[PDB]
Amino acid sequence: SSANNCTFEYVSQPFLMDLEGKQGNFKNLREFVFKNIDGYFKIYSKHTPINLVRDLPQGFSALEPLVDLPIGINITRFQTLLALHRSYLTPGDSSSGW
Amino acid sequence: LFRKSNLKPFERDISTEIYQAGSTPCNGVEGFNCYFPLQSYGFQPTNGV
Repeated sequence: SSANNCTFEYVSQPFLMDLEGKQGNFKNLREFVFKNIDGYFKIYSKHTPINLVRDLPQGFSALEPLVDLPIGINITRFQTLLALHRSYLTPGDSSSGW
Repeated sequence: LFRKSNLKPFERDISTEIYQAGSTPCNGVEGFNCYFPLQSYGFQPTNGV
């Protein structure tokens, strides 16, 4: 909703989508750890399949680094991004209903 | 100019608001020692070393 006013860009575009909207027991778990040293924002990433449906599966795993960025900016807040819109069937609009 | 604290290494201070000197809430304006936050070097061409 605002202007670009940006300087940094790092994008890799192998394009495919396999969302497969389902209500079944969860078998896919992503995990991302975000931190920074000296300004070098480091983001470690991992993914794994599980079996449980509702709670968090308790076992043990490991995480590894996936990306680094020289952001050089003070960071205090963060908010996640969700995306969901329904067909014509839902009378509640995108912002309204889903 | 004269950021109220010290900096974290390798960071950019992108600010416009006027730094409060002399305890002055300023709307980007002057007052009792309310000096502009930015400063431009007065490098007169062919100056002293």
